[PDB]
Amino acid sequence: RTIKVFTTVDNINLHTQVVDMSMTYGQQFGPTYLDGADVTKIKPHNSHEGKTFYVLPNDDTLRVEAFEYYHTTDPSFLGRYMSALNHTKKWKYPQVNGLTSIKWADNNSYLATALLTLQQIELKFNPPALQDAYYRARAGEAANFCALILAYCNKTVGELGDVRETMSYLFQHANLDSCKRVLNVVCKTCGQQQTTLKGVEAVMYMGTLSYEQFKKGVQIPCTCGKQATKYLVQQESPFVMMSAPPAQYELKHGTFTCASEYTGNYQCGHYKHITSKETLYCIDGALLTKSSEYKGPITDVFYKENSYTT
Amino acid sequence: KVFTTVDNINLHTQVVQFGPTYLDGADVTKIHNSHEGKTFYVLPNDDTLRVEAFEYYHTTDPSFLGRYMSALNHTKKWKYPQVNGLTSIKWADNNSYLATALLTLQQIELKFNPPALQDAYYRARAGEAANFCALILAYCNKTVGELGDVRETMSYLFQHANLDSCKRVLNVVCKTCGQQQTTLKGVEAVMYMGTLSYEQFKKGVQIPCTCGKQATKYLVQQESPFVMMSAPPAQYELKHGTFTCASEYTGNYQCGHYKHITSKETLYCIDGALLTKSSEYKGPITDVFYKENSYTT
Amino acid sequence: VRTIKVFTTVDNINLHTQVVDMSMTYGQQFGPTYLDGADVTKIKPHNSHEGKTFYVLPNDDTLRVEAFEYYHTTDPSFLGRYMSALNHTKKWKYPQVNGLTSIKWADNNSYLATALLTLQQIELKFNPPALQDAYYRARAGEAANFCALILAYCNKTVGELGDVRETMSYLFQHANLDSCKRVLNVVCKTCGQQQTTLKGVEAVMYMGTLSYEQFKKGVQIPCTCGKQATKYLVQQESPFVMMSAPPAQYELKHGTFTCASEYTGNYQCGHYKHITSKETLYCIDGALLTKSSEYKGPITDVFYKENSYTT
Amino acid sequence: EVRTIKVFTTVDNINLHTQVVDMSMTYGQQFGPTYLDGADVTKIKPHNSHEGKTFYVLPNDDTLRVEAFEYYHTTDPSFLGRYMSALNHTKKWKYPQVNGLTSIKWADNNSYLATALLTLQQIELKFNPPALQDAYYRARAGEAANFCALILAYCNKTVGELGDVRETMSYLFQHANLDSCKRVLNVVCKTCGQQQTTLKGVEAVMYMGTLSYEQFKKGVQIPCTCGKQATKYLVQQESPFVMMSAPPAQYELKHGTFTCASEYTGNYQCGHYKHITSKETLYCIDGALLTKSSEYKGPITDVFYKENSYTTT
Ligand SMILES: [Zn+2]
Ligand SMILES: [Zn+2]
Ligand SMILES: [Zn+2]
Ligand SMILES: [Zn+2]
Repeated sequence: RTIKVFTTVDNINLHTQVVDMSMTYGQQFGPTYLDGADVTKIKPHNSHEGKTFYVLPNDDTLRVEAFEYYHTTDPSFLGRYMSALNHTKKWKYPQVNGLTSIKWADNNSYLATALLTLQQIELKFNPPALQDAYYRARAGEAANFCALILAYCNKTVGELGDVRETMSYLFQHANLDSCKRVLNVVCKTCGQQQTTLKGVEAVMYMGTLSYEQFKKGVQIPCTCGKQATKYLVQQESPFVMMSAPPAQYELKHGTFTCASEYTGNYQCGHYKHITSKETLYCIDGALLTKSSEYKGPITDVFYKENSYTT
Repeated sequence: KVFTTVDNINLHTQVVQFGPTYLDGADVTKIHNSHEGKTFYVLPNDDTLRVEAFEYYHTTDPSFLGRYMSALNHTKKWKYPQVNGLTSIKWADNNSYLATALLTLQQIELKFNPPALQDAYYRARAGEAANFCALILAYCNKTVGELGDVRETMSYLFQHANLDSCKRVLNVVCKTCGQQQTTLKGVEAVMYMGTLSYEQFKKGVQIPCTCGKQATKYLVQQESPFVMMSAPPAQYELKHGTFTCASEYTGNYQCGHYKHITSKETLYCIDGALLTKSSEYKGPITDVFYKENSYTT
Repeated sequence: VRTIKVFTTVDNINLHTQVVDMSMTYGQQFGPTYLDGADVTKIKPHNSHEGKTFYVLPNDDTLRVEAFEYYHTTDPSFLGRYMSALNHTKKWKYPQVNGLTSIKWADNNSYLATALLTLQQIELKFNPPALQDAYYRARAGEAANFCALILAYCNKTVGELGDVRETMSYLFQHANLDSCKRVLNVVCKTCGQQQTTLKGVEAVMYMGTLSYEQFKKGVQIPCTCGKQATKYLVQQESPFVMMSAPPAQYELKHGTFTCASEYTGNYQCGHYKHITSKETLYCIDGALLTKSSEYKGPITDVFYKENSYTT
Repeated sequence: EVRTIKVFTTVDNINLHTQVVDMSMTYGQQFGPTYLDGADVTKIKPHNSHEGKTFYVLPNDDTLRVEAFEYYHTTDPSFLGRYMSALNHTKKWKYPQVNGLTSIKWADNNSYLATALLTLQQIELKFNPPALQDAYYRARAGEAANFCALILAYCNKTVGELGDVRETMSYLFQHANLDSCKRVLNVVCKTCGQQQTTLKGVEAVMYMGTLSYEQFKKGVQIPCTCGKQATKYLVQQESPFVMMSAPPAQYELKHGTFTCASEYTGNYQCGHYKHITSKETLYCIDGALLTKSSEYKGPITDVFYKENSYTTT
């Protein structure tokens, strides 16, 4: 009339619980998952004796362990993650030019480029769930990782994704604490003026794709209206991410690590991944083609960095 | 010496002018010697061509053939693999909605009225479905690449099928205002919006009444070869052998993707060119189609 | 147990006395019930309703007959759809324009005004008494009954796309066109000459050309062989002809025609205007009136006077 | 031998850029697609009067792209094109005032734009893109033609194309500042159990499935994956208005009980929206026409209610 079972939010803590066998797991735990399967409407069939189930964080020690694993506190995180996972484990993640990609499915082009970029920049995620899923994605098993990205960005399977917005969300969960970007500008009405940026904001700029153009200054307007020049004074980070609204722009081999291109219906668009290895490579989900140069609508280009002073 | 047509049945003899002109969905307007005795399409710019066009497509819109050819330029480059015995469409240009419709039409008994459609459908059933798809786009006023709604698409297409043998009778009761029995015919006899479950439609569903109370609507009589039930996408469970086929939609109104579920020996999910078999299927369903001949409560 | 006597009707001619419990709504007792076009199904009777007449739907074998002989439709849904249409058409304006009753634009109704304006310009007689009555009332500036009836007969709802050509065919089926006959000949070089005879609606509508003289001089059409045949009018016995074709730029010359209909705008949710030839050309566009020496436009249907003709 | 004027080009019409035009080359060749007050001038020879006039041009360089990302909050390269094409038609529309609001006399199947436009003057809304916000003020003042063109292009709809009020409010609401809006819902199934979900932003102000906000407070039936009918209700709602939509159905509006609603006559292909607002009594605004009524019965499809902060009992 009862069965012994375990419930967890992070798959490591496993609190014991005694289940009625006359009630549904849902009646007892709220929404409940057995190996990704939604068993909320189900009554114990023995079998589960000894098994472990995923629950949403109902009590206060569950919310703690969940925050410590996912570094979020949204009650609806475990469930949006499983909603998306029901579809992501059905995708197929082939290796492409050494890297783990995703074949087209459910308008995921922006996820495949996002994931191919993450494997070329050196980045380590604080939240234990992310880093574990990120290592498994590197091994060809990126289903958990993709379902985590969708959940961290508040996106459902199939919605329109935006690479810059997707990476902005993830980079806040990445260990970018030690990244410094220092910017100075010439007379507005102030001659010189100096600012400093830290963390996620240090490695991200909207407005121009050319890292060198950014090094050598960009003329942006100033408080009175005089077109001053912003220039990269110093930079300390493992990479930088230059974005800009999309236009015909030319990817010159050996001048950037990787980049993303957006084509097709603007509202439900398509993304392609451009990476520079021996020659320029275009990774398109599962379709790989090589070329000496590239021209297309480029949104966001990725470059590697150690330290920079001008 | 060539042939200009609008419908491919009636050839007008020419020598070589025509206006916007097509040979196999390529815009050869702004331009040989191997084009001898080969048919060309053109836009109807005379009363004889407009009547030929009306008779063949069942449209009087001057732009139909235009948009037909425009769409066909892309759909000729789509692939149409055979999947589980049906013609489907390799994903491209956000066409999942066209694939699901296409896979549904083969599984339900339907007769199109306009010669263009019935002939294009037979080719699609044979594997050459570029014309059928391009007709659907033009009938629905959609361009390649635009996102599409399967419920919308079937409504447009059913407008062009013989469904006047299909009769549906419904009963509604509110506690204050009594009963109202209504007879629906044609397209409204096969399409219902509000719920996915056919059995629940027979047993009553709660809908609002101007009264203010919730009334309850149920199916009294039904004469048709199939029915189609729709509702906003929502997690829903499909059980082998209780339905004919169904559509799943991931995402939202701006950008999403359809897949197709069919019930054979086991549940098969067709996702364009890919097929995965399944003992059960749950996901966000939006349309379910059921076999029918004659039901009376 | 308060009660009153009231009348229930399907046609507002044959009235049936009923006694109604006042503790029960009209809906419980009759089904859908109306009082001068207003849904009163949810309400219980008042003292004041007393010998008033109420509209119901056909809910017994005897009522289904009165509806048939009055509307010439067996379709059970017909009276309910007419009432729903009437909720909005009673709200439409029916101003006079140039001796004719028209309809101020509303609810994508441009096709109904062209249809109505045409009907007051051609001799025609409807069989269904309901239609005939609504028509007379239409001429008198009270066309709401008529519009609701056309909608019902054409299975369209308020605001939907209408089609002047579909609309008129529907109606003509409800007109006495038995004294109308047309004869045509098709001569193909390969196949020969065959004559067919047309009786009824088929006799007064052609779908190939807006030009009635052309139909007399012959028009080219497909032939079962493959060659363009030529079909021409040998004789026409009818009060009018309606010539229709897919819309094209086309010139309406003064005095050569009774009236036409123009179709513009988004083809999927389009606009119609009415062209009628009097002392000058008059383009009636709902409430607005224009007057011109000539007219070029995308004409969709042309109406012509006719009594008898032999080529 | 040579002739030139000085025009301004812009993307936002705030950052004017001084340009000398070779009066031997159409604005097109010099600038690319160029517009004057929504009129395409790509391939028209310049004029001598065209001096000092502000010209709109496509963003064809990094600086303008960013001037235009800050202004329209969209990076779609066709935005200006679609905005100007709409604009050239919406400047020809009439903007009569009905009942103190800016409406639109009917043309080009614009009824859905008028209802939306009337609705946006009665609900507390703030837009994030300066372009919508800037046009919004002008629209209230009585000059709404620029606003209407922006709506058209933010929604990817063209003049004359049939529109859907609910679809358009959704698009526009994504550009509203709605992060201080929060909705807590609770679903209860006899079999499957209890689950509470929270919504923010647009998802907190729009609900589809019922017209009545009071039912939503009291409980609406919806299918559950178990197969039973579950019950959902408003635990906690916090926003200045709420929006309730249902597929159009005969339904009664009652004075004082709401802010405004939309009536729809037609089907999925051709249709007409009307507007209803609750002031001293009910007012049906049909573009230009105004007609009064004590109570309103018709095919309602969207209802708007005012809100402050509501927590269930
Ligand atoms: Zn200054
Ligand atoms: Zn009721
Ligand atoms: Zn022949
Ligand atoms: Zn349940």
